[PDB]
Amino acid sequence: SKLKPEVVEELTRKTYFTEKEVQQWYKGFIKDCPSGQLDAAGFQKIYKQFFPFGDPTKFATFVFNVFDENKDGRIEFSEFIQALSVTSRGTLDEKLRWAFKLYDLDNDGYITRNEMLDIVDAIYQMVGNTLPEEENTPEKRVDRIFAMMDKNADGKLTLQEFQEGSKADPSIVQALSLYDGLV
Ligand SMILES: [Ca+2]
Ligand SMILES: [Ca+2]
Ligand SMILES: [Ca+2]
Ligand code: NA
Repeated sequence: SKLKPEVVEELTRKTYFTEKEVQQWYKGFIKDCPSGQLDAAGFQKIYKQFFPFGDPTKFATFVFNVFDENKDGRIEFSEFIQALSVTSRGTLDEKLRWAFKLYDLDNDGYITRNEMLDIVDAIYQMVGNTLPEEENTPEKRVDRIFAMMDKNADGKLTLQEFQEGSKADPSIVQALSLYDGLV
């Protein structure tokens, strides 16, 4: 199955991929999702493929919701390739804007402790028996992040607090500096 020329052209101009790369990703996408419409269950499936033994089910749902840009309940190829482009090849600022969207569950422009607790709980569930005290619970992790990033101590992180606090921490910068998962 191949992408219509005018479609690959558009997706090439909107992502950090070449035309060949867009075509290769379309083929992988379809081999796995012949309908071209990825549902949350088949998304959760794929994360298990990458992260067996743990329980990525909740984290996969949160990630699915960011991929599902128009909030229609399915991931189509245009959403898939754009989310891949930013998460794997975006600049630091673009990656941090995308991560903010992940944590901001209700899309109101802030990340609250509870929202972040929900995501970090979900991450801890995914990894699990795959840590130091001071960071052995999602609660301790969220406390550390808010200590570092919540500059006006109001229990919320704005985009700018999240971006600057992330750029201050070398481990985070290291995680966001990957290109295709390689630095
Ligand atoms: Ca969608
Ligand atoms: Ca929010
Ligand atoms: Ca704040
Ligand atoms: Na291009």
